[PDB]
Amino acid sequence: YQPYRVVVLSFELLHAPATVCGPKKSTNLVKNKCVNFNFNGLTGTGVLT
Amino acid sequence: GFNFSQILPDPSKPSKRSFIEDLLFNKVTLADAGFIKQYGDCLGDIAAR
Ligand SMILES: *[C@@H]1O[C@H](CO)[C@@H](O[C@@H]2O[C@H](CO)[C@@H](O)[C@H](O)[C@H]2NC(C)=O)[C@H](O)[C@H]1NC(C)=O
Repeated sequence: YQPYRVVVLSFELLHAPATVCGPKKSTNLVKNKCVNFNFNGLTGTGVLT
Repeated sequence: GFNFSQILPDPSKPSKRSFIEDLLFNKVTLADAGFIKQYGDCLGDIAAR
């Protein structure tokens, strides 16, 4: 019976272009060789063109 | 008096195929191809769909 203070967060994931992001520093853009990548949380491995 | 020319091979082609055999080759179309060395292809191209 003491009052509690509540916050409720709510968000979508990997749908559209994004605005809120995380504290991560970017790199350059290498092409035509097999690298990992990270585009707004989307991971992967392959060759960019 | 029998004339086996349409089923015996002719030397003008670069293969030993007769006149009925390449009529038979150009009627079995493929739902998917086999090997065209499409491994240099499918990498880095836009017509990979
Ligand atoms: C066997 O049949 C073939 C096809 O009918 C004959 O080939 C023809 O030969 C004449 C030559 O007089 C050419 O004008 C035609 O164009 C040929 N036809 C084709 C489809 O190529 C062949 O001559 C016949 N064999 C014999 C011994 O008569």
